[PDB]
Amino acid sequence: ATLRIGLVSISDRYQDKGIPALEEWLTSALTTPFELETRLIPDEQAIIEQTLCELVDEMSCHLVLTTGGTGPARRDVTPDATLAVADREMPGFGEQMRQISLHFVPTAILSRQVGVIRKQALILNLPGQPKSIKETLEGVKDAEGNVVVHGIFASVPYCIQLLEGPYVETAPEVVAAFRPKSARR
Amino acid sequence: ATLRIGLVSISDRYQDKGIPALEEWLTSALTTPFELETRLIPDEQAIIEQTLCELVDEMSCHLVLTTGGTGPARRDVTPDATLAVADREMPGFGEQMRQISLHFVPTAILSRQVGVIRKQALILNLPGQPKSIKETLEGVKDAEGNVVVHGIFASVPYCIQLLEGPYVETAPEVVAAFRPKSARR
Amino acid sequence: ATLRIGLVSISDRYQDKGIPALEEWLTSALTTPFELETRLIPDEQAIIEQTLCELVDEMSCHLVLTTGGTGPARRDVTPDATLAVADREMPGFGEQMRQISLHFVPTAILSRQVGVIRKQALILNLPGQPKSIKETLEGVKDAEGNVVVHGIFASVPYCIQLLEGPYVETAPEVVAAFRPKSARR
Repeated sequence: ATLRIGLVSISDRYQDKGIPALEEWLTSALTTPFELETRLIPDEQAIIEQTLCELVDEMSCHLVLTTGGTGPARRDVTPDATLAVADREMPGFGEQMRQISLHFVPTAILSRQVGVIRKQALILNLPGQPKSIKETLEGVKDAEGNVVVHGIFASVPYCIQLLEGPYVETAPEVVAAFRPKSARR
Repeated sequence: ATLRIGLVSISDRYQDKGIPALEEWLTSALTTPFELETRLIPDEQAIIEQTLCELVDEMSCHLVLTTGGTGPARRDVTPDATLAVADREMPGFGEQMRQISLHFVPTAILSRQVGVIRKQALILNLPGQPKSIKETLEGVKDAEGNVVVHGIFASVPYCIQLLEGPYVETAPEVVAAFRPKSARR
Repeated sequence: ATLRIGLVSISDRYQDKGIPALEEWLTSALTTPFELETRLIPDEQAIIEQTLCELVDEMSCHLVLTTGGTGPARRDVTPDATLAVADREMPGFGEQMRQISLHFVPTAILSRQVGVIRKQALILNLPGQPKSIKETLEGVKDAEGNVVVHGIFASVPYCIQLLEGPYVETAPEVVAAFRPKSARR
């Protein structure tokens, strides 16, 4: 089936390089069909919450990716809005996004990004910078092209499948989609 | 003294390889005496909560290890039941169990396992697969037998001691029990 | 401007090597001016909460560092007091303090240390032992002096700046203060 993905750029910071960066990476990473629902909003908690609820409840998105507003400054409230609309928390996503980003963002531990589930959709908070967005998703390789640290998207296809969503496949040259034998078609 | 351990297999998934796998590993790892209280239950939150409370409060277990029901799927509610009966959270156990399992489970970050304390007992959530159960507890070694990443059980004996429980010792060939000079007998 | 730092030793454990160890390290690490507000208190939750509130609200501290009372034992309640006075949690600080300390404290995962924000101040919980206090802050190097794992203080100057505090600089021979081009003066 077609995967429906919501993309939210919290433009609190123009070149909203946020949406375009996600569109570019996803188009390169996915081999199965998908459709996008894009939104550009300010860093105001109530508006972010409404936007996430609109995309999951009304637009029936299977996956929602946000960019921006995840730092320590008082204005940054994307993770707060994300936890507020969640039905269940996925601690490993925030933890590992920070371990992955320790490789390309010296102050990565200052981020408060989370991954949560609302209904049957997965919502992940990503950085605002395009380079950081792609490195978090795809991970880190060496000069030869070998994977040193797997990206966060390597576990996304299987998570969507466990949430009873569409069967998602990726281009291994970009990112390999992990899946146990008891889940491969 | 004898260590009392509760083993809970949330058979929501037969071969309940869960209880047997824990019995096998513990018997090999511990050099001090222990007794087991085993339970096989469905993946229903209220039943898991009652079982954990029965084992800690009524059976006076010092340590409780659970297997199964820790994924993102809505049915999986072991971590939810565990947090519900907790008096205090131990964040490092869930975090490090996921770092350890990143070595043998490609999608390890999808787990929501926790470690908590209820009264004076420690409760840890483990995977459902026998191989993953043992690797989390014992950690990872190289072909030579050298420890690359210490297992989660390396810190369990000292934690029980700090919780005023029995003095627990392990077979170093399986797993070494860490303890500061100010705690060694 | 001058950075105001509160130092709290939860002497629940004399040689309160806690305050002195922080005074020694900070004096060596900082190249910009600072002033200290020191306190030595027992491991009693209400007293720790009052002390943190006194230092942030009344003494206008930009940064507060605590030492001691972060283990699993029931008496240890520094992290509980810290979360109780917080306006916002910084998950990456607790997570990374535990990853850093995995190098010098075998049972590092037993710690429940957190990093939080109250008003515009950052509060971080550190170990009780002087050696562990300094290694957490400065990180780990090799025999040659190369940084293998960056200390937690490498991200503190930038965090204070994002919280609208004074411009803090450090001696790179001790610890380098990370900062993006869009923040360097």
